[PDB]
Amino acid sequence: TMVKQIESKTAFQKALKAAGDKLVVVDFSATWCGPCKMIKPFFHSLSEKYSNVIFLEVDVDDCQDVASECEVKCMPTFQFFKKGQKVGEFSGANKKKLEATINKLV
Ligand SMILES: *SCCS(=O)(=O)O
Ligand SMILES: *SCCS(=O)(=O)O
Repeated sequence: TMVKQIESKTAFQKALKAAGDKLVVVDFSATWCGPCKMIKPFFHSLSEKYSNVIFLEVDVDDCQDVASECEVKCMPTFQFFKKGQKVGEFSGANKKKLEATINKLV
């Protein structure tokens, strides 16, 4: 519910600017992706449990260009950002690790 959809390359660069010193979690997923749908409700629920963390969403079908530049091979892929810089990443619909990575990098 506190997740925002990134529908353009500019909205992506903007969100990372507007976050300040907060951690940014990006979910690179697609509408046809099986495991992506399995972990999606969990992602959204974490966003209303972490006021300190910015939760974002990229759709790789619309953003093939963006997905490629971020070296996304499979989905869901979660990438984590402090300031402008990437501070960590992992791939796969893993509920426990997603939470653990948020707790660690916050
Ligand atoms: S991330 C979306 C890329 S595009 O819709 O501007 O082509
Ligand atoms: S994941 C971000 C890719 S790029 O814009 O830094 O090249």
